[PDB]
Amino acid sequence: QLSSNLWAAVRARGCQFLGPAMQEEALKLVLLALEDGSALSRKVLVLFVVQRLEPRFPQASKTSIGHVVQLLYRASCFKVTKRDEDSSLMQLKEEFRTYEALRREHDSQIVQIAMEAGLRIAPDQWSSLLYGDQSHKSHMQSIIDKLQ
RNA sequence: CCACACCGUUCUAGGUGCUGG
Repeated sequence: QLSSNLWAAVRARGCQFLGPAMQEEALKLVLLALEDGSALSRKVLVLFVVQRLEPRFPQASKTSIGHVVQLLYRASCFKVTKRDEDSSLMQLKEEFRTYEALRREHDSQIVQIAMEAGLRIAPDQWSSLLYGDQSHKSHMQSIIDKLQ
């Protein structure tokens, strides 16, 4: 029940959480594409991630991965180079080119959406929802403290 | 509402499907 309201608010903003293991791998594949400073269109980044993710996770799609990318878009993780007529190119901002930096920004964004939706979720519940364990308790509390 | 897909959102944001369930 505590999942349902959170994931509905996440999806209402064009975002998605695919699950602890799947979201982690998805974000690490974004790093594989963008850690070296490559400027990829949204289409190409999504095509890059989906290909590498669907062997481990068959349900991965252009649509569901696009929703993960949007979460990082909303969290301001990209340098966006707009172009006339054509589609924009996206690079990872230099400060989010490691997993823990990107993941902090990603997690913070989900917590912001939860706060904007009027939901109250404790750090232990957050650790379960985002990591499938209770070993990220202080990590989530730290994120909540900075948002408040 | 869900899925799929397209266009847009870094001036921050969602839209469109005369796609499917």
